[PDB]
Amino acid sequence: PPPDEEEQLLAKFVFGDTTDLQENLAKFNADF
Amino acid sequence: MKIKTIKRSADDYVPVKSTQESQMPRNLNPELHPFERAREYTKALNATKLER
Amino acid sequence: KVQQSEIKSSVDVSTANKALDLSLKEFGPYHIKYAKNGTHLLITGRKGH
Amino acid sequence: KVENLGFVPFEDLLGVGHQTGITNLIVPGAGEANYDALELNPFETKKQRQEQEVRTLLNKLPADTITLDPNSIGSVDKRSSTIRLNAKDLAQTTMDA
Amino acid sequence: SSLSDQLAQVASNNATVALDRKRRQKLHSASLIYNSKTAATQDYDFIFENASKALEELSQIEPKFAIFSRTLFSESSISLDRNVQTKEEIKDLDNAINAYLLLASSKWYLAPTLHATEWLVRRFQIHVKNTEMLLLSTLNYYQTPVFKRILSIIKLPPLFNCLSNFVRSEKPPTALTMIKLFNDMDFLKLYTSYLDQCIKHNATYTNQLLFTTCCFINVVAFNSNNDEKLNQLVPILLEISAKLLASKSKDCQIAAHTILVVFATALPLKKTIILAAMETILSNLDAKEAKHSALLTICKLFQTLKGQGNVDQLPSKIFKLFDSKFDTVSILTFLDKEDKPVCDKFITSYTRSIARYDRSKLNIILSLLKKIRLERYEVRLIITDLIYLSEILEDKSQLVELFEYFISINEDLVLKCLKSLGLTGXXXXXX
Repeated sequence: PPPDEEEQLLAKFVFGDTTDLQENLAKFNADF
Repeated sequence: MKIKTIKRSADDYVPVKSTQESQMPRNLNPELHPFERAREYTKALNATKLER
Repeated sequence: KVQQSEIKSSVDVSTANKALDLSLKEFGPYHIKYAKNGTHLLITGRKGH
Repeated sequence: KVENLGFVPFEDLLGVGHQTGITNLIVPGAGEANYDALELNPFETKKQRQEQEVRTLLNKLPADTITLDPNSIGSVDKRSSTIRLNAKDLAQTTMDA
Repeated sequence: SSLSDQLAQVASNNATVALDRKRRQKLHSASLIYNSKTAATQDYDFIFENASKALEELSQIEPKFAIFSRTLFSESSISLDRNVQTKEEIKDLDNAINAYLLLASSKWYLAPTLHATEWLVRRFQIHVKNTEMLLLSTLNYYQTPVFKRILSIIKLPPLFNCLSNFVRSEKPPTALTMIKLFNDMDFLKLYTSYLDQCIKHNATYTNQLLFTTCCFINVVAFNSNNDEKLNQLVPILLEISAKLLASKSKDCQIAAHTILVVFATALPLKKTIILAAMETILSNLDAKEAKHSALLTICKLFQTLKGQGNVDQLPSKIFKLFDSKFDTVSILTFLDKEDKPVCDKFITSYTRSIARYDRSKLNIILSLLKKIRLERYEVRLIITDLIYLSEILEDKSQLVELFEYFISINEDLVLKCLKSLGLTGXXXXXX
């Protein structure tokens, strides 16, 4: 039973997930 | 290498505001509170001294 | 075989900075007694400190 | 040559006392991560401390209390009988005498 | 060493982790906008409510901040602290903050920007942890009160120790104390890294580049006495002028021209170094407003250096680069201006390269000599090359017209150098 992305997005806010932000913070490095 | 330590994070315990009371973390383990019957006897003896 | 040189790289900067390596050469072997809560430290130099 | 070693009670470090000074080696799992705020606070202000030492002075344990087991401080005297004694049973003990 | 000096090293490391409520009181009272009492009695979400309104206003102004809504100003960026995260990700947090400050160094005269950076001060402790890039970003606004506010919040690094008397000062820092900051040898290299990162991220504007030129010119002028110090200062401001010339903007080219003129006027350089100064100016010059400034800079750079071979022939690589980037009509209309700057050494070095390389257009030097007034030895070196041109070129009558001007004015000079090389009567036979 894999999860939907909607309940995945709801899980990330309700568990205090910082892995999504840390991946989104190291993604950009002089993108201009 | 699965290495991880005690991350206190300094934000749950000491509050951000200067108006909030400090939070009170609580571990009810018997080992962390050593003297049970001895200490409650002294609370009982001080209660009888206070009521007199 | 895990050493303190590579623990400090993989441990968060709170307890990394708490890894206090002092250097008090001029006195004897220092005796350590922390307080009952981990907030204050007491050194006892064998000569004078 | 190390002189003594002592752990920080609520973080995970051991403080090793050597001849040239103090080192703190990091360990993963020495200290407990759930401290009790009514006994020992790493984050204690001045007004919380000076109330607590007065309160601990009120709640101090007398020096007679130190025995092999702290659970044996509110118990019954061992040389007494395990069962209690009635006034009828005391007079029956007088009938033994 | 001793004990207490090691403790200040620990105290400087752990000046951002809150241990007591007093330490939280003395760290949360750092406030860009609110006062000390209001800063101590407000929560992280209340700052973030104004922060999300601030960055939404900034995303309306320029859409480069739409990235920072999802990485630094997300609602997940509240619970995390710098002092709970390890070293492999605090470097990513550092340059993300540095990328924001570079993209928001221009936008500082607007109250939405000050509200946006206020939460970055409080939530990510940038007034203690990374104090350098914050102070470099706002350094051009030192007259403004927001710099006086920033000094009242920040803890100064050892390099900005000249501003140590201007923290919590009712008078703002002045022009003289900013040059005394920039007179430090190491601080010029740090601003070089700031400027190179500024050019690479393509956000360079007028006001910070006007101020950087206003301090780079003064730090050469304040070090004009010590020749040893300007020797030590040569590889910084030339590397800056190399990177500033490499920018494609309309502003960095003129700002690199301002550095290259006054530095060479205060310090004569080797000919090959100023020859490289020609090719770097001449390479990426396409702005219309910067073409007039570039011609005056090459004019001033040629008259700075003195020596034998000062006004000799340019290389053919530089000459054809100058022919493409500057028409002969364009430099003639530049000489038409009645201000008429000192282009004497450049023109006689230009026309010797004209007589050597193209060997076809001698009507320009007829118009060049009539326009400019030249000195004695520069005219002698022109006539000597045109005499050498008379030997080898299949002599058209415009060469006779050019020497007809040369005998119309100062005919003893052309007669004397003809006695040096050849016969006076042989000139009419050869032309």
